[PDB]
This record gives sequence, C-alpha cells and structure tokens, in this order.
Amino acid sequence: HMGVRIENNLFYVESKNLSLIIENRNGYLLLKHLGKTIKNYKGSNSVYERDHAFSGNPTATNRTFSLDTQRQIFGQHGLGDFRKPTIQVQHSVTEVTDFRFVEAKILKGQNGPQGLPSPHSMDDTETLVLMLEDSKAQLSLTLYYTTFNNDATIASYSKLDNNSNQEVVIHKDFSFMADFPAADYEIVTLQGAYAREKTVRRQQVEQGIFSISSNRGASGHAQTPALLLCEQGVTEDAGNVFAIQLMYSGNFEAFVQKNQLNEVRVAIGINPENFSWKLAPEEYFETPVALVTHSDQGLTGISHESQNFVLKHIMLSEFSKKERPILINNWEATYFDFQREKLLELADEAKKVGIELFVLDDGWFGNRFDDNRALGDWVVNEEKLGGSLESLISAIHERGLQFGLWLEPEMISVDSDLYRQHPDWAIQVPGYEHTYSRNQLVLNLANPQVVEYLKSVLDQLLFYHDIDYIKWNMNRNITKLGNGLTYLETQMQSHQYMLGLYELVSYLTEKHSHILFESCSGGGGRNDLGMMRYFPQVWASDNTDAIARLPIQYGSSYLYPTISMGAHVSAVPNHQMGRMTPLETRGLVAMMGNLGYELDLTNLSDEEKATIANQVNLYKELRPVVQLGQQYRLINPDTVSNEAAVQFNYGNQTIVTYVRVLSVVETMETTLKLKDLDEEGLYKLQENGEVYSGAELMYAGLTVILSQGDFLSRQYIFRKL
Amino acid sequence: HMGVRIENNLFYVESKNLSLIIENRNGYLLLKHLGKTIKNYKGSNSVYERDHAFSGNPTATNRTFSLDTQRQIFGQHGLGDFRKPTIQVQHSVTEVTDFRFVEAKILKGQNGPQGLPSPHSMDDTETLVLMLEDSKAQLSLTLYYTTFNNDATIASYSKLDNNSNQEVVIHKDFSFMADFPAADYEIVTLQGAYAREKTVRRQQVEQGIFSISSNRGASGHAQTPALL
Amino acid sequence: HMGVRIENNLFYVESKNLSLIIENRNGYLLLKHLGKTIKNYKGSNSVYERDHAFSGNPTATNRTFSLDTQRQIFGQHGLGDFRKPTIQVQHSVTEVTDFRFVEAKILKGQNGPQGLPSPHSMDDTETLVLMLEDSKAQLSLTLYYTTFNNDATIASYSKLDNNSNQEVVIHKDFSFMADFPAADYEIVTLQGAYAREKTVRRQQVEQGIFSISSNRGASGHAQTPALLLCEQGVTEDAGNVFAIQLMYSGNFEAFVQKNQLNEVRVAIGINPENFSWKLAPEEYFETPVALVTHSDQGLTGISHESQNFVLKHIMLSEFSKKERPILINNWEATYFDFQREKLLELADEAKKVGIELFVLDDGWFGNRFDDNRALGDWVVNEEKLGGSLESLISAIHERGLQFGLWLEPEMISVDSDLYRQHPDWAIQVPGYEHTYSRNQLVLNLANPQVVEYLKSVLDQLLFYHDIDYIKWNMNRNITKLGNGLTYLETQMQSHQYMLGLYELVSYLTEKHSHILFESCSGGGGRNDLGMMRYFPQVWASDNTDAIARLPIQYGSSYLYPTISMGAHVSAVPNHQMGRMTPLETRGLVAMMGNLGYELDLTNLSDEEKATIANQVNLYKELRPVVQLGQQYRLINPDTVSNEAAVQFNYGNQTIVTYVRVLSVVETMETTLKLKDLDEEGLYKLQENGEVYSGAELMYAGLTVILSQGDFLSRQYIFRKL
Ligand SMILES: OC[C@H]1O[C@H](O[C@@H]2[C@@H](O)[C@@H](O)O[C@H](CO)[C@@H]2O)[C@H](O)[C@@H](O)[C@H]1O
Ligand SMILES: OC[C@H]1O[C@H](O[C@@H]2[C@@H](O)[C@@H](O)O[C@H](CO)[C@@H]2O)[C@H](O)[C@@H](O)[C@H]1O
Ligand SMILES: OC[C@H]1O[C@H](O[C@@H]2[C@@H](O)[C@@H](O)O[C@H](CO)[C@@H]2O)[C@H](O)[C@@H](O)[C@H]1O
Ligand SMILES: OC[C@H]1O[C@H](O[C@@H]2[C@@H](O)[C@H](O)O[C@H](CO)[C@@H]2O)[C@H](O)[C@@H](O)[C@H]1O
Ligand SMILES: OC[C@H]1O[C@H](O[C@@H]2[C@@H](O)[C@H](O)O[C@H](CO)[C@@H]2O)[C@H](O)[C@@H](O)[C@H]1O
Repeated sequence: HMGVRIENNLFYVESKNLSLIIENRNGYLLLKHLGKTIKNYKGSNSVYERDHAFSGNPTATNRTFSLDTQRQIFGQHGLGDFRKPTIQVQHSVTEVTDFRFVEAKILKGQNGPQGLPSPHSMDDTETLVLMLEDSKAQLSLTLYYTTFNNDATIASYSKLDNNSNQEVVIHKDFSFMADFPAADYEIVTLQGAYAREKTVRRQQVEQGIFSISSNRGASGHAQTPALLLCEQGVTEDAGNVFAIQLMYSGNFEAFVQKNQLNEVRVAIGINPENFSWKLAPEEYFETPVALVTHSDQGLTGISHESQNFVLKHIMLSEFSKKERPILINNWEATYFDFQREKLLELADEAKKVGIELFVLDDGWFGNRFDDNRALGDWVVNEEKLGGSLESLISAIHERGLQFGLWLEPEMISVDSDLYRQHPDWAIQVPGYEHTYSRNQLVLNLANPQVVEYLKSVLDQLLFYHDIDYIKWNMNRNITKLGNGLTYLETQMQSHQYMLGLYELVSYLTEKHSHILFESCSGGGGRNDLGMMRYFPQVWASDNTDAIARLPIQYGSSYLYPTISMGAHVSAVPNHQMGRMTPLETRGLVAMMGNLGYELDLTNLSDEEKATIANQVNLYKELRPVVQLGQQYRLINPDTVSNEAAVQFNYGNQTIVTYVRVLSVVETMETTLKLKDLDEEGLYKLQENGEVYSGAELMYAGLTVILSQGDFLSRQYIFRKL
Repeated sequence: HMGVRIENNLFYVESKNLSLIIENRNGYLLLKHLGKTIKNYKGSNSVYERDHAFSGNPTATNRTFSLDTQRQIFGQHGLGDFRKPTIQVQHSVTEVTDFRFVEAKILKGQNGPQGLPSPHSMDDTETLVLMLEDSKAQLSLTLYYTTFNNDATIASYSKLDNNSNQEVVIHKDFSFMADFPAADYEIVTLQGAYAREKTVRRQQVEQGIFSISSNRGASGHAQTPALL
Repeated sequence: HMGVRIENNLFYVESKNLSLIIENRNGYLLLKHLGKTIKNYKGSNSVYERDHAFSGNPTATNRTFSLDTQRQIFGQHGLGDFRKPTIQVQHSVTEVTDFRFVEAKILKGQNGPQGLPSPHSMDDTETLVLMLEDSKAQLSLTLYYTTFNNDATIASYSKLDNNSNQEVVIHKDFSFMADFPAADYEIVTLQGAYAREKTVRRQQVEQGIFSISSNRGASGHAQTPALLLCEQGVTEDAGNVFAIQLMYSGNFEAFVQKNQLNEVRVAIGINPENFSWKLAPEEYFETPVALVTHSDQGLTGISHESQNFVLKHIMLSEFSKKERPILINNWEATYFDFQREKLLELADEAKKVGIELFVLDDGWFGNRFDDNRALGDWVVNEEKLGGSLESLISAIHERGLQFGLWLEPEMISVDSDLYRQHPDWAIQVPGYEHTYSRNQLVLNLANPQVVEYLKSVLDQLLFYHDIDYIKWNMNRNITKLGNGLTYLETQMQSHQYMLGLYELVSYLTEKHSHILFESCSGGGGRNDLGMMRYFPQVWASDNTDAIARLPIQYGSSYLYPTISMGAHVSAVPNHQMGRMTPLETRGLVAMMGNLGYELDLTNLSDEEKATIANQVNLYKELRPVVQLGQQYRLINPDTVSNEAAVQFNYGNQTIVTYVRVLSVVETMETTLKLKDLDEEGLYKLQENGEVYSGAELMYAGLTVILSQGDFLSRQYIFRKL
C-alpha cells in the first residue's frame, strides 16, 4: 500500500518503492529513513545519542540530544545545529526561529504552491501536512510531502505564514533537505556551458560544502537544478541513487555538505543570493516544488525513474505521449536576411522532403534586421513578410506544413518603440547605466503592468493567427536589480519575475492548448522542470554540431525524456565548431533526439535533398521508438571516451545508434552489448536479415565495424519476431 | 627590488619571489599576474577578449569586454560578472555598486585595519593603496596590498567608506580574491573535527563551488581559515 | 538443457548459466563465446577479419585470416600468433607444432587426468572431447571440456600423445586459455605472504603481460592458483566475473596478456619454469584440471559460485557437509617442550570447556626436541609420551576427546636416522652443498622408493593407532633440483614430485576415509584446490592474531568455503604480531572460520576458562550457520578500511560479526546493512529482543555502536520467525 500513514510518533510517506519515514520527537522532526519501502519500522539505523563536543542542546541537563547531530528534514540556524540552514526568517531583532511540530494532516489528490509549476495527474496521491509553529515569533511553517503511486518519487514544498503583528523577512527557504548517514558517497550533477549544456559531472563527496547555483535570474546553461547522491561505486546498471530536483526556472542552489562527523546534508531550493521575501501580517510564502526520486538500478535506473515521472506528472498531458512534428527552422539558414520569396521556397523544399512544420525564427517583427533593436515591438513586419502574417501562414498551410513562430517576450531593446514609450519597464537601477547583453535589456516581469501588456499583445497574436507552434526565447541573464520602491522589494523582484513569467506562460499555454510551445534560452540556458511544466520540448543547445551534440544529448536526456530534446540537422562546416561531419552522422545524432532541420534546403544539391528525404522517411518510422520508447545508454560520450551509443526499445522495435569520434587504426573493433531484451526473444536485424536471440545480443553483443575516418556512425534496427 | 611600483596602467606589488601585477583598464582592475617575480610585464597571458554568450557588457556596442570573463581582484554582482562576489553593499533600493578605480597611493612601513590582528615588524614593507569610488552611491572602497621583503607573502585588506547622506549596509566583504587562469588545480585544506583537528584534505578542483566555512562565531575545530 | 552439443561447425559446452561455444574453422578452433547461456548462436560478436600489419597467415593469398588476431582456446607459437603460447612441444629440430582439429566426441559421467586431483560427483556431467593432430610431428593433443548441471563452472584439461617413432619434449602445457574481446577489464588475485596469506589484490588490465606464478615446488604463500577477469567497475553485488583456477599444488602460472590490438588472453597451468616433460613413443601427458567459473552478480556472486563448486565437486563428500570438531592444538601452547603429564592436563582443561578434539603437534617422534633434527624418523618417542602412543590415545579417548596427530612426511633432516640410511633420498644436486630451510631438506617424492616408504610407514601408523585426525605439514620450498639421471629427468622431477604426493595422499585419505586430514604448509603455503581434493580443511595461517587474521580470512574464504578455513583462538600478547587483543575479539574472529584453540589452557585464569567455555557453547550453536551456511561480506578488511564485517545465512538463522581495528573519536557510527533476507521476513535480534523486517535490516541497516578502544568486536544474532 502507498500513500501517507501516521502511526504513533512516526509518519510514513509511501510512494512506489520509496518511503520517507519521519519521527516526531517532542516537537523536533527526525529523518529516520529515506529509501526503499519499510513497513513496521523499528529504528535499526537510529542515531546513537551521545555527547558530541561543541554540539549544544535545547536543555541544560541533557548533553546527548543535539540538533547538531540529529538527522532532520529541515535546517535552522541558532539552536545548536551548525549545518547549512534551509529556513531562516528575520523577525524583530533576530533571525532565530524555533519551529516545533504541532499537528499533522493528510490530503488526497491535487495540491501544490499557488503561482508555481507543480505536478499534475495527482488523483492517486496523498500529501502529508506537517504543521510547525514558532509560538514566540507567531510564525507557522507547514511542510508538504506528496506520494505517487506509479513512480519512486516524493514531492515537497513548504508554506510560511506570518501570524504576527509585524513585518517579517524570509532570508532562506529551500524546497527539500535530507540528512543522510555517514557513508561513502559520490554526486552526479549536470553543469557545462553555453554550447556545452548539461555536461555530466561526477565526483566524490568530500568534507566541506559543494554547491551548484544560479544567480542569473534563470537556471542557466552551466548548472541544472538537480543533484544525484549516489552509493559509492554506482554504475549505469547497479547501485542506489537519490535524485533531488527543483521545478523552478530562476535562481536556485543545490548543495551537499559533509560535516565534522562525516554526516551528509543535501538540499535544493531558491538561491539565498538575490532573495529576500517580506511578509506583512497574515501574508504567506510558498516555495517551489522539489522532487526526491530513487533507484537501486544505477544511473540508468534513475534516468528511467526521472523520465517517467516527468512524462506522467510534469510534461503537459496533451503532448507527453504525442509524436512531435519534424520541423524546418530558418535561423541558421538565413539569419535575419530573409523575405517572403525565400521563405516559401524553403517551405517548398521542406515539403518535398516530407518535413511537417515550418518555423519562422527571429527577424519577422518591428525593424528587427539585426540583433541590436526591436525587441519588445511584436508588430508584424509586413514589408519583410511581403504582406500580412495571416497571408504568410495561409501560404505555409496551403503547402501542407504546420506554421511556427519565434518570440522573445521577456526582453526589450533600447532601440524599440516599447523602450521609447516605457523605459522604466526594463530591469535597472536608478542612476546606473544599463548593463547590456546581446545589446538588449530584460523586461521587469515583477511589474504587473509588464505582465498584463505581454498577456494582451500575445493573446492578440495567437487568437488572430493560425499558429501551430511557438518557440519562446530568452537570450540574456539579469543584471542591475533596483526596480523596487525599497531594498526589500528589489530583493523580491527576481522571484516575482519568475512568478510573473509563470502567470504569463501558464495563461497562454492553457488558453492556447493546441499550440506546441518549445522553450529556448540561447539553446539550453533554462532547460529545467519548471519550464517543462508548460513547454513540452526545449531547444537543447545552439550547438548543432553532430559530434559536439553527443555529450549535450547525454546530459539533456539524463533526467528529462528524449521527447523534450530538440535536435536539428544543420549545415557544414558547422557554424559553432567550424567542423565537417557526414550528413549521415548529423542525421543519426539528431535522430537520438526530437528531430528537426535547420539549414538552407534551397542551397543543397539534389543528392543532399534525397538524403534528407530518406532521413525524414526513416525517422517517421523511428519517431515512436525514440520519442515514446525506453532509452538505454550503452557507451557514454565523455571527456575520455572516443565513442557514443544509445539504444531505444519500444514494443517489438529495438534500435541502436553508434558514433565514433576520431578514426582509429590497429585497434580491435568494439563489442557493443544491448540491454533489456528477452533472452529467448528472436531479433531480426534489418540490415543483414539475420535473427539473433536476445541472449546473444545482450551477452555476446555486436562487433562494431567502421571504415577509416572521423565522425562516422551507424544504426542497427531490430524487429522482435 | 621589492616594494610597490606604479608604471603607466600597471601596479606591481613585489614581495620576495612573489608579485601581484594589476592593470587599470578604464577604472576596472584586472589581475594580470600573481606568482613568481616578473619585471617589465608585457601581457603574454592576457585574457583574450571575445564575445562569450550570456556574458554581458558595460557598454552596448562592445560585446567582447565583460566582467564575466576578465580576471579580477575583487568581485561585484550585477554588472555582468556572475561569479561569487566579494563586495556587496546595500544602499537605497539596491545592492548594486560599481566601484571604479580613481587614484593609487603607496605607503611605507606599518599599517593595518584598526581593531583587528595584523602583521608586525613592517619597517621594510610598502603598501599599494587602490582608491575606488562609486560616484552614484557616494561610497569609497580602498584596497590595500602590502609587500614583505623577506617572505613570499602579500597581505591584503580593504576599507569601505560611506560618504553618502544615508545609512548603507555591507552584506559581503571578503579580505582577498584572485581569478586564476583555467588549468588543472588541486586544493589542500585543513578540516577535521574536535579531537581530530586540522585533518589535511586534498581534492581536485571541479566545476561548481567548493567551500569551507564557520558559522560558529569561532573559526572552529572542523575548518581552518586557509585554502591552498 | 545442459551438457555438450555438436551442431555443424559449432560445439556448445553448456553448464548451468555458463556456455563455451567453439567453432571449427578448417581445423582451427575459435572461441566464439564464453559467458551466459546462448542457444542458436549466430556470431554477432565474431572477429572482423582484416589485414592487420605484421599479423601473418597460413596461406599466401589470404591476408585477413591470422592466428595473431583470431580468438582461440589454446595457443601455439610459430604459426603467426605471437601471444604467449600454452602448448609447445619439441620434436626433431623444432618446437613448432600445428595441431588441427580432426574429430569430436562426447563423454558422459566421470573422467579426468590419471594421477591428478579432479572433480568428483560427475554423474550429471558431459565432456566435450576435441581431438587435434599434427600429422607431420605425429602428435595428438586432445582437449576436454566438462559441463556441470548445478554450477556455473566448466572444467578443462588436455592430453598429449606421442605417436611418433622418436622422443619428444613438452616445454609448455597449460590447462586452460581464453581470448576475450578488447574491453576494459580489471583483475582480482590472491597473493600476500607468509603470515599475510591470500591478500586480495585488484588492478586494471594494462598493455603487456601480468602474471602470478610459483617456482617453489608448492603453490606458495604469496600466490594462489586463481585469476578473476572482471568487467570494469565490478562490485561485491554487481558485474561479470570469470574466475580461472587450477587443481594443482606445485609450480603454476596464471597470466593475463593485453596485446597490440587491445585483445586479452588469460591462461592458467603448470609453470613453464622448472618444467619439461619427455614422452617416449606411445607415451602421453595429461595436464591438471583447470576450472572456469562465471557470475554476473559481482564478487560475492563469484565467491558463491566458486565455494559451491568446491563443496559439491572437489571437497570430499565425507566431510563437505560435516560439522568439523572444535579442537585444541598444543603447538603455540608448549612448542617442543611437553610430556605426558602436560598433555593430559591440557586435555583435562580442553574437556572442561567442551572442546571436542585434541591435536598433538610437532615434537612427538624421533628425537624431535627442536626443529633441527628428526624429520623422516616417524618413530614414537615413548619416553616423551610417557608410554606408547596407543596408551596416550586411549587416555585422550577416555577423557571424551577425539585424537589428532601432526606429520610432515615430505621432509627429512640431515640429523635423522632416515638421512643416515638414505642421504640420496633428499632433493639435491651432485657436487653441491644442500640449501637449508628451517634446517631441513625435502624428500624426493619423484623417487618411487620414497613414495613406497611413506605409504608403508604411514599406513602402519594409521592402522595400529586409533587416530581421528591428521595435520599434514610442509615447512619449506624446493631447492637444488638435480636428482635426475639426465637433465630432462631433473626437469620432470618437480611435477613427478607432485604426482608422487597425490599418489600418497589419495591412497591414505581413501584407505583411512574416517580420518579428517587438515593440510598445512607453515599455515597457508599450499592452500589450493589440488590439496582441497583430499584435505577438507587447511591451517589458513600461522598468524593467529585476531586483527591480522581479518585480511587473511577475507582472502582464504574468497574462493574456498569457510568450512575449510582453520582458525584458532591463541594467547596474548600474540606470538606473531606482539599485540594484545580482547579475548572476545579473538573468539569472534576465529568463529568466522573453522574454530579451534591453540594456547595453554592450563595457564589461564578461572575467568578466561569460563569465557572460552562460553565461546565453545556459542560456536556449537553457530557452527552449522558458519560452516554450512551462505557467506556475505559486508565490510571488507583491506589496506584502507578500519573495519571488517561478515554475515552468514542458514535457514532461519542470520548472524553478523563486526570488528573495528583502531579506536575512533568524533566519528558518526557506521550503518551496516544486511543482505539476502526476505523483505517481508521478521527477524528477531537476540540481544535486544526487537523484531525487524528484512527490508529494515537490508535497506536501513544497523547503527553499529562501540565503546572506546582498539580491536573491539560485536556479533548480531537474528532468528527469522
Ligand atoms: O495551512 C497551514 C496554515 O493555515 C492557516 O492559514 C491559511 C493560509 O496559509 C492560506 O492557506 O490561506 C488560508 C485561507 O483561509 C488560511 O488562512 C494558518 O493561519 C497558518 O497558521 C497555517 O496553519
Ligand atoms: O583612505 C581612503 C578614504 O579616505 C577618506 O576617509 C578617511 C576615513 O576612511 C578614515 O581613515 O578616517 C580618516 C580620518 O581623516 C579619513 O576621513 C575619504 O573620505 C574616503 O572617501 C576614502 O578616500
Ligand atoms: O584419447 C585420445 C588419444 O587416443 C589414443 O590413445 C590412447 C592414449 O591416449 C591412452 O588413453 O591410452 C589409451 C589406451 O588404449 C589409448 O591408446 C590415440 O593413440 C591418440 O592419438 C589420441 O587420439
Ligand atoms: O536570434 C535568434 C536566435 O536566438 C537564440 O540564439 C542566439 C544566438 O544565435 C546568438 O549567437 O547568441 C545569442 C546569445 O548571445 C543567442 O544564443 C536561439 O537559441 C537561436 O535558436 C535563434 O533563435
Ligand atoms: O613445527 C610445528 C609448526 O609447523 C608449522 O609452522 C612453522 C612455524 O612454527 C615456524 O616458526 O616456522 C616454520 C617455517 O619457518 C613453520 O611455518 C605449522 O604451520 C605450525 O602450525 C606448527 O605445526
């Protein structure tokens, strides 16, 4: 049985194959167990209470009880625990609180923080409600833990109520924390950089504090809101992993602290940097949702658990199991230099090769002839489009293609009518020059007038035009915070910006629910689970190099389903890397993702056109396997590997893609073994017609043969008989 | 020769076998070299200035100058550098400052922060005084770097003056910072515990942030104020 | 289905969950697969045949077939393969052979090399017989591979027949070889030293050749005839392991070679060093049996597979499931300084504490008052024993104890009547002084007169005396080889020594099958599967320190069952380490093995006596769990670990022993999780009466609490309800 149970002083939060067991000890909440299901928990792994030097106590006479040494589910500073705190509220002359458990409730079905992205499809869930109070400060903190009956994930968030007669200020308020017992641990995170997104990083947990964080106002290219605490020696196939993740797209921190006793604290939430939150009497603050996910089946186990939870409970139901259109995007194809003739000719070529959707990228609005002006001016450039957008769309529709359109609503150019009319709408500090980034500024979405304006302009665009798809961009990070009437309002504006964004995108995605919205932030600059609540695919990276895409796709699909992961076949030499790669390899690499095209089809040879038509035909066949199937990493593209290989299973279809980076000589061929087949199953390999048992493919494997050369690839396609 | 030298837009802080060479670039202070003595420094290891995506700029038209990518000796938040800041002062409705170099002085002999433990036997020392101002906020930040003639050590501290007509609040103010060029590095620290003090720890520098800290009101058994 | 199958040009050798699939390619035998079961093998992992530079060919015109690049099951030198060979026979002017497959047969039921220890209980086995011939040299090589229906092990050996009209000389003849595909591999071996036996070593496979070997004439303290080739990243719980082992107790080699293409060869057999073997026309040579064992369940998987195979098919049926007596041995207790009074008084004390068997150690024979004389003179010293051995034995029997006796049959002292009568019986070289070791010499057991003499003297000792147990010692290694009438006979004498030993011990153990024979060689100097065919327990180490015993027991039980592993509680300060350890810890450590006692019980306090009586009572209870149960390593004692923990399961009994080496301070308690329990099972912990689900014990685990101090231990005893 799954759900929530209250049994004497234990609370059991029971998801599928994952339990959190909390003990109420005289108002203090102790983490007894987080991990595989245990019923009738007795306490075999309880903390041994002893006098630990310099670890102090809530009472004078009992030296062996200390919040410095108890395992907890939230952290305070000032009561004897010196580990990093996760709740810290200023009230009167102090930022000491002492929240004590008073009452527990259980909810059933949907719930979550208002104004923030949270799980859906929650009918078969229960939520533990732990009501804590600080009687002196007259504050309440309420913790929520939600079970899921179909996934090894628990969701968490909290609400802080000010029940006092004075203003209070939240300084720290994370979404999840767990104290894990001293043991050897490794951590996996996804970091990297622009054009190197979601680089998989693994390291040993060491004494001290390790953290990843964004202070950019977006989660960022260089860190993902995820931290995987792993059993020493974890592999793809074996060992315990706990993934903590955050459904938030602004400033966040994830940290792991190893203290003086070798104990380990992990937490994730809103970054303390650039954050404070004023609460007037009777006001409350709810944190974004955190997730804790578990597998005992290594890193592939955690990928599957995380992907499944995302597909079922985050990504929009309307799209989570819907094959996504193969698109053409004109950006790398033309940049800003296009007009109607060029567009329809590209559309003609796209239709001939069987592409499904035509996306008009940057440059269609205002006087956007380059990237130095016009953001904020969402007026159609009818001169450039050679008539109305309506007439363009009709043209695209009549050629048999869906129509998509680029927006960047959060941004404003100094050189724009919007800025001329409302210069105060930009994020800025009185008496300081702007800081520029791609020669543009960020709109203050903490300003309700800004949100109202964007809802209006965009609702107008979407209702008056037959648009099938939106690409929602965001091309710089936030500087010069000073739009508040007070310092505290400025400290709130980064989170209020996010609330404004979510109000905006939840409104539009809900009001226009037939439209496929793809998120973007110079590629993967905001590829997190907050955005994926509303945008069921993401432009994974501006780097469209087939080879540079290998580690990027590795990371981008590590916790997120492949279906989310936009990938385009682009021109050579590649625009980012300056590299020639075979068209075959560009195709096979993009086909490990959500396939599209981004090159000038009108300038290709007849042969290159035929190749792309063949690629499109192939992917129409593989699309369900890739987008709806189960992903298995076989060879990981990292810093030292010269190879990449990824398998997908879906019913009677099994495919495997193999890529080799550098040509090798006098080196024995790799043996590549498949996973998760029926030993007794019979698998017919398309290329040679041979039938192999699943046992053979899994335990003997394929001798991988290639010619001489860099960046070569091949694909194996099997049908189970 | 050891001591402090000011030469066009370079400042040389020269201790025995250790130099800090700082460049004034239009009010921004750049760390050019920290390490073994170099005279007549030309800039072989200067940062190559290019357009780095999402690294923003103090002017609209120059995309290749960014405090996100320049090596510095103190860190601010809000001007395009997103690395962890080491000075952050709230004033009026903001905690954005933009301290710009205005003037350099050189002291000889003893000096240090009042009320805090500082080096003694300083007769053969010189101190570089880098006076920075935020004209809008009406704040001064003054950086001090002191040479020693008999040791490969440089000492540092700073003073922040409120020259405005309103209260201001310091939120962050570290004593030393250096941006080192991308390379492979390890770190050594002394941590441990009560009855296990100053345990020597060594690890690889990894992407992200590693820290040791005390919030105990004392430096503590489990971490020493040192990082190698 | 298991057994052997011949299907066109494939041969399938099918044990439980392990298959060897060999292809006959025009007389050459190719290793197609060794690993998990595959039926209907097609060849997905076949070698890709290409022209590899400097890899030559059996025909002029086909450059892509080369024995330098094909994966094989035996290795020759001179036909284009430059990997280390495993068969090399001199004939006429050459040591080039070219053995070609001619015919295959299948046997059922028992078979093995004559004169060498081989598996028993073989009714449900089949043996593939691969008959190879070199027509020019007129030699036959016949390879045997045997399946087992109840274990993931295949056994192998070969026979070489000289069918020519001239003498031939074998230079190399290993017992097993496999070419494994290029991949990342680690190897585990057991090495160490005297008083540090079976130290577990793990390392990466590197280009070049790694080997362990003995040239000592015994397998030796410092290397065990075992090599585990492991999947990169193997753990206790997960990953593929292939263990190759040799049932031989003389000179051996195991090697792993990584060649120029990254391919990996492994082999084990008689060491080429100190070996040559002359065959006259019509003579044949059979190699010792090698074993290849597989698990995909990590290192605990391989331990279980290896232990099970040993228990079922090597260790004597009469003893493999028989609880072994708790003994007292007087060696550390008295050394050579004893007589009848002392012996019976020790026997009295042993009986009071419930000990079962009394073993009389060195010094009872000839004029053996120290270790400088009398080896070879197996005459009872009736003066020292205060009457006949018969009268001593009766005395011991009447006190309720079984009687055991020390022998060292393979050795002779210069100062002995045996040496005075037959100086030529010693291993020696004409015209060279002896090399001495513990001031004794080795008997030439290659001399049939020596074997006849020992059979006679010992048969006499055993038939005329009511002995329940023998401790068979061997206290030096072999030097000064030169007893041959020719150089070639000398080159044969080390292997003939072993044949002589096995003839001797198979005879006596068979003719006196009620007697428990424990093997010994200054502790673990010859603790291998050759000896374990006849001697169902072994003195694991002269090091009886509780703490030094930790890594020793780790290694000694790594591939061999716990029941084999002699372990004695001894006096403090310990005689080897100069160390004080708690009597409790000495007890608990020895109780992880086959328990006995080796200290002067007559000199203990009343309290120390009561403690030992308590230990004996406890072990009488734990003995089936330890000796007959399943072993699970929980914390391994290695160079860096400060801890050791080992679990045993047997029906409704689960025990766990924990030892900490150095005292620690301000360090959080270890969390120790149990393995292989029923999640839903209820487990009652004896010490506190608490009942824990198996899920709790396995997934939460025990907080391990100890006082301050070095070398402390504790045991947890559970009963499943
Ligand atoms: O749910 C826990 C809190 O409930 C009460 O306040 C809530 C408030 O948080 C918000 O949900 O608005 C509703 C509307 O009725 C309630 O006022 C308590 O005041 C808090 O102390 C806390 O228990
Ligand atoms: O030294 C740099 C600063 O100097 C001036 O102020 C100092 C003040 O810091 C303190 O040292 O007290 C002395 C006493 O005269 C001076 O007032 C400037 O006001 C600062 O702006 C700054 O330049
Ligand atoms: O079993 C393979 C060999 O069989 C023949 O010789 C055997 C010999 O090895 C030994 O087993 O003694 C028996 C007794 O009859 C046989 O002679 C062949 O001579 C060998 O060539 C080889 O086939
Ligand atoms: O402007 C259209 C373009 O926007 C985003 O990419 C850009 C990139 O082309 C430019 O070189 O740099 C900025 C940041 O400096 C952005 O990363 C989209 O990601 C891209 O797909 C395209 O739509
Ligand atoms: O002599 C009896 C003794 O023989 C073996 O051990 C000895 C050891 O006591 C002595 O110190 O060294 C030699 C080698 O130099 C042997 O290792 C047995 O192993 C021991 O149990 C005892 O029976």
